[PDB]
Amino acid sequence: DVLMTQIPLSLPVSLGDQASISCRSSQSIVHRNGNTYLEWYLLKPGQSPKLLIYKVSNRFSGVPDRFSGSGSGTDFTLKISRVEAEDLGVYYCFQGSHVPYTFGGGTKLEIRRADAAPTVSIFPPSSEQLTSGGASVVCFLNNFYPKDINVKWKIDGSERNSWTDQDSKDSTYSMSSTLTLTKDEYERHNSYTCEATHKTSTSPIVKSFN
Amino acid sequence: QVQLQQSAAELARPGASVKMSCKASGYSFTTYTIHWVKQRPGQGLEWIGYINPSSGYAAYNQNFKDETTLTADPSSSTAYMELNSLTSEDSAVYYCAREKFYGYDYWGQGATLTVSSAKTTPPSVYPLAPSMVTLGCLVKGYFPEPVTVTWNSGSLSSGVHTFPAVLQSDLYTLSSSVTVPSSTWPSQTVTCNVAHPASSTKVDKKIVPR
Ligand SMILES: [Cl-]
Repeated sequence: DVLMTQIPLSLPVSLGDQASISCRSSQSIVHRNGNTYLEWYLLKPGQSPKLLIYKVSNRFSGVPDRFSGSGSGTDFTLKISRVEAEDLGVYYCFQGSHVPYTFGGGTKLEIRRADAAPTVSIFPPSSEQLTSGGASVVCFLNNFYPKDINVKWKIDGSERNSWTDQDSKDSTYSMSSTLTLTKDEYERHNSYTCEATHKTSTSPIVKSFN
Repeated sequence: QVQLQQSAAELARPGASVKMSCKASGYSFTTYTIHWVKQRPGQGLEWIGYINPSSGYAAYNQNFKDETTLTADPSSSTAYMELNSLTSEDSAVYYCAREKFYGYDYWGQGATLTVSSAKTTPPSVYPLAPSMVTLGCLVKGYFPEPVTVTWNSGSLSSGVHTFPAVLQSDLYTLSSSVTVPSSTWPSQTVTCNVAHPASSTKVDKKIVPR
């Protein structure tokens, strides 16, 4: 099989800068008919793959002209000039010359923006869930950068997670932390605390509820 | 209007078979080949095979040929992928895509296959209520993936953050949030709409101010 090696694994880039992704095949991908069926696809979060480039260097209809492809034989490059926030996601090269057709490992393009402190919110169990017989306290940490963040759950002072992809609008991250416990254990405590420690602020961002 | 319509979610038992469909419309079905691509969380994209509806020829990735059969019915413009001898390793999102001249230009929406003996369980949908105000709904205790969430039947799209599901005790839990201006809620009603295709269930939860 033709192995497609993609570099880099992760590509952080500031808005307006250029970006380059490389793809190297373990053997030539020149078809018998003389064509090189090397394609580039973009997988945006929650969407089906999108064709960007076909036959090494040909831009697919509707693709912005800031995308370009080049290369030959075994070495190929996807170039993005003046990166925009809508460009984030996972880029794949693909060879369609030799069966079995094979994809590269993927490159996750991430937008590098200014550091942003998360907006923290805490939510008690609703009435309906309480009737059911469980108790979930929900904490949203929305619109922060960069992705790394710490969350701590404390019940009455004593200690006790889902990450979104990067947002295509403002290049921020969001995270949800859900503390699940029994209704009986929930009824016998008072204060519930969700602490958010981020690279932005020195002091933790605490949100509690009675 | 070229469209490849799949089905969002299939659940199948270990050792059984499943036959997934890709209904093409908007073009001459026999003139393009239909390919199948597998996306398993930690394995990139994998090409499964293609079927040429004009000739009837199906080409297979030899790694899956003993568990895969591709067919096409021109009279209904539908391509099919049948997987046999299913294992948990086969759980993944599967796409169909058409191609002829410029690679994979149109793609199906993807079909999430889960291989498990567990029963289908619809989610419980709970409202999450408290300048800018964040609301949400908690989609708890469902199986299998996926669920889709909109707000106000899709009319409320800006300011939404839907979080990936977490698996605990063999059930999935997801949360979605929407941030709104205070002057509109609860004057203008806000409803979270949840769909669980595997159980064919839809739930509309109004977020009451209390
Ligand atoms: Cl094509």
